[PDB]
Amino acid sequence: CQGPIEIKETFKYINTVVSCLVFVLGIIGNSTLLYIIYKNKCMRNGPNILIASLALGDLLHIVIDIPINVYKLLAEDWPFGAEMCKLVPFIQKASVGITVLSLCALSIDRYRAVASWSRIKGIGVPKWTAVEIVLIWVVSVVLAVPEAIGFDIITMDYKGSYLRICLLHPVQKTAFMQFYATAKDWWLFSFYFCLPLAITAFFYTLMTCEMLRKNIFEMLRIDEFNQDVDAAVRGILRNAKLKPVYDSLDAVRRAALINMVFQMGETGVAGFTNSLRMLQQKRWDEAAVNLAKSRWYNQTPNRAKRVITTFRTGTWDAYLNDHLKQRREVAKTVFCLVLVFALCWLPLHLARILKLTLYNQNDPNRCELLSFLLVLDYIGINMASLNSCANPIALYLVSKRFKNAFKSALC
Ligand SMILES: COc1ccccc1Oc1c(NS(=O)(=O)c2ccc(C(C)(C)C)cc2)nc(-c2ncccn2)nc1OCCO
Repeated sequence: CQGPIEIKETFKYINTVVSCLVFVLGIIGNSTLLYIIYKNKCMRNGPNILIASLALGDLLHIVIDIPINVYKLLAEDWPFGAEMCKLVPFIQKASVGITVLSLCALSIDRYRAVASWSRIKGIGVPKWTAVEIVLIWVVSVVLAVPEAIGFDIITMDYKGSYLRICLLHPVQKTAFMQFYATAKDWWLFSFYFCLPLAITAFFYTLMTCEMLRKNIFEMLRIDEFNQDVDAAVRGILRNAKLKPVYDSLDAVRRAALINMVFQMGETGVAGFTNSLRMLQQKRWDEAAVNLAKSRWYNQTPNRAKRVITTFRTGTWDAYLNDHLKQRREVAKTVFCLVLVFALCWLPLHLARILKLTLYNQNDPNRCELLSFLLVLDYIGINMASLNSCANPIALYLVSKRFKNAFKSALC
């Protein structure tokens, strides 16, 4: 049909608006972030230098994506020359590669060592951050060479005036590129989206599950033996009155229950049948006022208030220390950065795998199908561009340390 033409022409209004917003917000946000990391000495040494690298991949994504490619939506003929069309997707593919790979090395270095007092997990090597930044950019350049080598320009003579263009050549010289030509939509999706997100989520989960276990060791060392904490869990499951309420509680409340078990034993905790039933029914304020009425509070008021506060609040506010602040800070920064990425490259990566799997020219239901696919793909482009500019903002909102470091540059 001739319907989706109006969609493309109308969307030209959206892309020019987004790209210009993305450009201004992108250059300012990453520059601020970049100046912040190098002004601070602890972050210059700390693994947050990887975030300074990510700010470079984002900032470089901005200055290749917005200037060159937005120029090609306005100008119908490709006007930069032959070398440039090998260079631009090279630059853009390597740039995205930097952003994903900076995320991965960040979470791996965070799991290797949570903070300065931590012990590196395996194969400690001095000044790893410098070594890791070098490896990230090289691999990002490598993954983008297939774009650069195969990108030549083709001349077409259109229905109106003639116009030359540039895309990835279908006719290719090496069997290397002939393979890459067809399987690029997967390569772009199976790598840039899957491997970075699979690797980063895996270490983030390993790290957060380790943080929790150490916070339990931390809270028990505060109120008063790693095998003792696991034997308590093993013994809680064996006790019949504690297993059901235990399985219902979340890891935070399970810890306070574990804390209660370390004082009185299983037999002693099993007596709060009124309070245990209230915890199962999620009536937190009730049991908190009800646990205050216990003799347990009178024997040790200070410690009980914290355990009661932990049951009431569900967060370690009563157990806040140096570690628990740091563990929460790192985990929130890593989590927020991956979530920003995933939500911005899913719409685009999902556009591609949906177009390759089920698309055929024979049917006439295309113009309802095609209209749906081109629209969602154009948004995915604006999503991916938004990621390049929404990373520096994301750190301010969910990182107390970054929100203050920006405020230090403010004043
Ligand atoms: C990270 O790599 C990608 C993985 C999956 C999808 C896209 C990817 O990178 C891309 C991507 N890769 S691509 O399809 O192979 C490509 C590269 C280069 C060109 C030019 C303009 C001819 C030089 C066309 C198409 N193309 C575009 C995109 N932009 C404008 C319009 C048409 N296409 N946006 C992406 O995302 C970033 C958004 O600013």
